[PDB]
Parts: sequence; structure tokens; C-alpha cells
Amino acid sequence: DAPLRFGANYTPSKNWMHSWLDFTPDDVRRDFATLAELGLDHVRVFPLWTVLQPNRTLIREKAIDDVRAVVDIAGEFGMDASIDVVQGHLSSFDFVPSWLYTWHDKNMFTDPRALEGQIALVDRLGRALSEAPNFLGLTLGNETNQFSAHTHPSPWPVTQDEAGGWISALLSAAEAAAPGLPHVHSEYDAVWYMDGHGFTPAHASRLGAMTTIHSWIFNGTAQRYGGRSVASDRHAEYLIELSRAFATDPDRVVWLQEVGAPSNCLTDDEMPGFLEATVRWAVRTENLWGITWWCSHDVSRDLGDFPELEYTLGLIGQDGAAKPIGRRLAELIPELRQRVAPPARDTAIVVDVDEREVPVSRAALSPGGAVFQAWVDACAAGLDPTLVTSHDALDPVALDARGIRRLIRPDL
Amino acid sequence: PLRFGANYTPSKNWMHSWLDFTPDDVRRDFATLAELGLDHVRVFPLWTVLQPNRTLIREKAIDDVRAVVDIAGEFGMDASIDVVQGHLSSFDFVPSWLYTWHDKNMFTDPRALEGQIALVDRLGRALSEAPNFLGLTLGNETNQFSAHTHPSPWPVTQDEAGGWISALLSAAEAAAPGLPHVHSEYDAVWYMDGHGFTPAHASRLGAMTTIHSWIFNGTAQRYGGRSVASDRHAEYLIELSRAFATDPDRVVWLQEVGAPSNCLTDDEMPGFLEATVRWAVRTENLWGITWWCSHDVSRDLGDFPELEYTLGLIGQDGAAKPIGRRLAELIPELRQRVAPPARDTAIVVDVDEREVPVSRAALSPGGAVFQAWVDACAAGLDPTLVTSHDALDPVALDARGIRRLIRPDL
Repeated sequence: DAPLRFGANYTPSKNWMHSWLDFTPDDVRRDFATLAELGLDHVRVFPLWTVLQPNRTLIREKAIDDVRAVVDIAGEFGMDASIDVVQGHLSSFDFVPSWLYTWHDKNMFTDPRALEGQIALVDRLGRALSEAPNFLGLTLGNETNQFSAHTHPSPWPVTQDEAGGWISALLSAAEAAAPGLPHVHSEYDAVWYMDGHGFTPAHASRLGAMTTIHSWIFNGTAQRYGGRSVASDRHAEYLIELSRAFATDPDRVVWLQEVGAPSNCLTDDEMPGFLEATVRWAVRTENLWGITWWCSHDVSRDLGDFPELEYTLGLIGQDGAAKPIGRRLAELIPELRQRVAPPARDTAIVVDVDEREVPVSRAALSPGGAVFQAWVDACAAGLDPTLVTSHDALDPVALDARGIRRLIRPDL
Repeated sequence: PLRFGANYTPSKNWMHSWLDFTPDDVRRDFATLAELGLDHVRVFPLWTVLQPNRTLIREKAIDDVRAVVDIAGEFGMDASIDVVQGHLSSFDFVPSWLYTWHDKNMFTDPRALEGQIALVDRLGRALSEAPNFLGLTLGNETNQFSAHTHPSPWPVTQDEAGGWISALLSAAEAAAPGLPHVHSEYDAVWYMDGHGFTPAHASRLGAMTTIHSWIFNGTAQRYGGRSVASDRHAEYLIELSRAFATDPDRVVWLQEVGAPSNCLTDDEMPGFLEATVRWAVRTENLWGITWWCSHDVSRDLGDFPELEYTLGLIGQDGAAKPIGRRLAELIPELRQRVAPPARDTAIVVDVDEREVPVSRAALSPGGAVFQAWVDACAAGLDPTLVTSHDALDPVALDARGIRRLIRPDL
């Protein structure tokens, strides 16, 4: 199997995503040179929906050309590039074109006109990027399910059918525009942790070409267990194995598409050790595609209203130099690049599911929950657990397929 | 000397052209307008381009606005700029830092106010150096964000609306001294009961009263596209604004007026322009008329209300349309300022102790005061309006030569 991939979610050092408004190739080059110096082999890139498609029937060739230029500039440094189509959500900010706003408000997931416009955007963008030999594939959009969550201040709600329907429509457009590439979709961890959410673990584990994972210890994990702890260090691995439970493809590949070291969870001195612990833990999982760190560069303090933790997630500082977490990752990449046989994991923690294969209690999976604690306790007891649904837990065919020998049924 | 201009709507990709600013496209549009004899344009940068983060006011975005002003000058024209769009032609452009997780009332939130003050300051300082820069309008119909009919209103009391207006105007005055800076409401300010922006705000704050006159507000529907009520609607709002002015030399700017296709057939569009222009210039201390709009909106841009597409003086083919030809014929006849007619008969607007109309609905199309205006015009009068306070003041009436009061019922 292929070597493990290591990359960074690209957050432009100069003016962040707003730099798309005055696209400057040499700024991208300077940013990418620092990333290439760490040994990174790919970047994840975020165009803005407000720039790509400011009117439903105006998909701007000039904006798509700028995205292709970023892909080409990554190639100059021998890096590949994946592109998220619909932003959509980034770092607490929502970029929504005016044709889905106020007088034009429409549910981006279920409105036929919004769906037709996103299909057309995926087609135009995918077709332009498919020419590039270093273009990896499309992600539908960053954490786009956050628009549907009941915690969102103005949600666009979806049923489970509706969420899968949006995912499949856009994936079908991506396959038509850029065939043969591994197009995916991306939820934040409400997909695993939020009861009643329309996007389901099955969606994440079964739809798209690989399972994507966003692992963020500011989700209550560090607050309950400590920044440097079993629970925090192995959180990404927890979501990976939890996703495995809901996969129907035995060869399903997992992409740790976002993981970072936030300053409200870790002191500055703890951050290199956390990166190393997280990276080493996730590499010891089966069929991992690679790890994409959040993020490439610190956010400029010239920009206001970001949550405080967003500013210092970079591998590279605003002074242009690699930060301690960047240097640590650069040391680990050659050590961990070549793939090795993964651990056995014969002990599974069962996740009770309902008829629709949705967990009975996603809260139990969330930090502090009965299933989450069972994972923490098993890890702290030196085991390497995995997880199974209560359906599979009674199927000795499915159990023997994964070599599962001991079950752990958490209390409630 | 009366001024005639157009609200600039770029032919190529409309306001979205700011995302790939192209001077030579502005030049082609503006040559078309100068050929009509127009002497000024009104220009709309986008809030999302100018200020995508609260503390990133983009020098390049502002340089492009200055470039549009300079290109106007290449064709002998002046330019006025609206600072905060904000609202344009059914679409709202709001930066992500006032949206969802960052939603804040743009009129009352201290950081949003500070961000707008700063934006007004930076645009004013950059434009003040151009000899053909007329001044700033705070924003196009920005009061619509506070209306109870808005899908997601940012409500304001009367005091809060006045405070937002005055705060941004003070910023404009400091950044571009000696120029007239104004604010702009759509006609809820005149017609909508309970609305936070008041007639007093429009007629007293800022250097000139601005008027947005749109006969699709119920006027043409009730009375007909070509009618007494529709032809003289801009004139009605002008004289209604006069009733609420406390400055006897208050000047009025018909900043927006157009001929919408849902109210007027194509054949009656030139006649409507002529009737409205001729009506409005017969008012006292009119600064000028700025037509909506310069250019038809491209049909490759979707989801506009249908009437928006054909409001231009110039077609998408780059040629003058019949309404554009008619305006060009009228301009040389009406540039020379003439003394306006006497208006010795005034219709009374009952006002409360805060000088807000008791019933702004009565002022709206079909309302009792609106009807009284239409009737008095049909009677061969040139009416004006007066508050019930001034109607009981002989000195206020004499200062305006008002001899007879008309009091409508209910």
C-alpha cells in the first residue's frame, strides 16, 4: 500500500482567505516554500463561495483560474493539492453568496435552485482542476453540515435522507467533472456526537471515496481530561476507529483531514508533544491515507473577531519561520512515511444503533459519554480498541472478518 | 443649474464586476452616459469587497472606487459614492463578520458602528482629493435592514436610527470637509408606521434631502402606470419631505427614480420619464435628478425581480434606449434653473409630539393624504404639504406663502 501522506490545510499568511480578492501568485509561492521545507507533500485549499459564484448563474472563470494557479504553484514545490468546493464555513465565519441570503434565503441542502447552482459550480471547478496532474480530488465543502446543526444561529435543517441526498448529488457532479479521482465530503464532529443531526456516521463512513475526520480537542475533550492526556492524545484515533464501525467497505480508507493543537487546550510548551502523540497514534490505525494538519500559517492579528484559538494553529508563524510544532512534524514525516502493518485490535467497544444504523445515543460517544469513557479506559489499560455497531456485534461473520474477540459493552 | 445623472449599474456583470475591476469596462459604460449629456454618476462599492473582515479595510478596493471617480472625470462627469451596500436591487451584501456566528445589529453594535465609521473615514479621505468628487451617501436604502418586513431585521428606535446617521455623517465630514454628505432611505421612511427612520431624519439630517421615488410601491397598481398619481409621485415625496424640513433653504436631491416594467409598458416609458422629470423640476431648491439606472442588467444574472432587468437608460447592446434618448433631449432644456411655482395650498399631515406622522399609512399610496394630493393635482393646483404643527403657526405658513389648508378625513 502507498506511503503515508502528510500535508497542511492552507491558510494564506497575508490576509487569510480574503487574499482571494487580490490574488497574488508570489504570496502563494512564499507560503508554499515554507511548507515544502518541512517535507509536506500536499495542501488542502479553500476557495470562497462568495468569490466563485456571487450570483447563481455567474460562476466566475477568473476565480476558478486562481484556484488552478494555486494547484499549479503547489506543483512547483512538488506538492499535490485537494480543493474544498463550498466555503461555506471557515474558522467561525460563514461565506454565503447574496442569492442564499435574506430576501433570497434558501436551504442550500434542499432547495432545487441552490442545488442546481452547486452542481454547476462543482462541474465548472472540477473540470478545470482535472487537467492538473497534481490535483488530488474534491471535498464537497468544509464542515458544511454545521449549517444544519441546531446549534447554528440560523440553521438550514435537513433530514437524514436530505443530507445523504445533498452529498450524493454533489459527489455525482464531481465524478462527472473529474472522473477517477477520490472525491469526498467533510463533516465536523456533530456527525459523531450530536443526537438528532441529519448527517449520520453512515454518511461519513460510506459516502464519498474515503472517510474524512476532523479531530478537535476543544470539543470538550481537553476541558474534561486535560490537554496532554490519553483522551486528548488519542482523540483522532478514537474518531478513526469509531468511523470504522460504520463502514461497509472492508477496504475503506480514512483521511485525517483536519487536526490541530489549540491554545485554549494546550500551553505552548505542550504543543509539539501533542502533535507527535496525535500523529503517532493515528498512524497506528488501519488504512490511513494520511494526515492534513490545521493549519499552514498563523492568522494575522491584523484580522479581527476570530475566536482566540484560531490565531496560533499554524505550522509557520506570521514571521515566516517554522514554529516548534512545524519542526516536530518535519522530524516525524520521514520516520513514519513508509507504511507498516497496523495493530491487531481484537477488542471492540460496541455502539448501540437503531434500525436506521444511527447510534441510539450520540451523546454517549461525545467527550465524557459512556462510550467515550470506555475508549479512554481501554487505552489507559494498554489496549488498542476498535468499535462495532450492536448490529455487527451479533454477527459472527462480521466480527470474525475484523478478527474481533472481546466485546466491551459500556454502561448506558 | 440643475444636475442630471445616472445610478451606475455596470453593464458587464453588474456590481459583481468589482471582483475583477477593469478600468476599460468603466470607460465604455461612461462614454455611453456622457454622450447622453449626463453630468454625474452615483456609484456603489460593495461592503463585502471593501471590508471583508472588520479590521481589513482594503486599500485596493478603495483605490478602485477612486479609479471609477477618475474615469468619470475623463468624460467630464462628477461622481457621488454610496458607502455601505448593503442593499442593492433585492440583494443584501453583508460581510461575514455581521453574519450567523457573528451576527450584530449594524445600527447599534459598538464594533459594527466603529467598523463603519472607519470605512466611511477611509473612503472619504481617498476620494476627497478628486476635484469631481461630489460627496458621500451613507448607504443605499440602508433602513431596509431595520424594517419589520425584512426577513431578518436589525431593529432600531428613532433615537438609534438618528444616532447611526449622525455618527457616520460626522466621520464623513471629518474625512472630506466642505462637501455635502447625505443619507438615503427607501420610502418606508415616509409610508411605514412604526419605522425607526422618520421623515424628520430624511429632511433634517445630512446636507440634502434624498428621495427614492418608485411607482411600484402601490402607486401604479392603484392608479395606473401613466396617471396623475404616478407621474407626480416623485413630486409628492419632494413636497412631503419639505413639510418636515426645518431649514428654509433645504435642498432636495431626487437621487433615485426609474420607470419599472411591471408598472409601465415599453411605449409609455419615455412619456413617464418626461412627465416625472418635468414634474420634479417644478419644485423649490431641487439639486438635480439621478436616474435609475445607467444600464440594463444582464439576463445571464439570475434571481433579480423581473422589473430590475430593464431599468437602464442604455441597453446591454451599448446603445441608448428610448428612455435614454428622451432624457438626452430634455437635459439642455432644463439645465438652466428657473424660479419654481408658488404653492399657496397645503395638505396637512397630522404629527405627534415627536413630529412623526400619526399615520404614515395615510401618506402611502391610496391613503387619505396621498389621495388628497392626487385630488388637488387633478383640481389644477400645485399642492405642497405641511405638518399639523406648522398648520397652526401663521408665521410658519407665511414664510412659505401658504394661504389655504386642506385637511383630509381620517
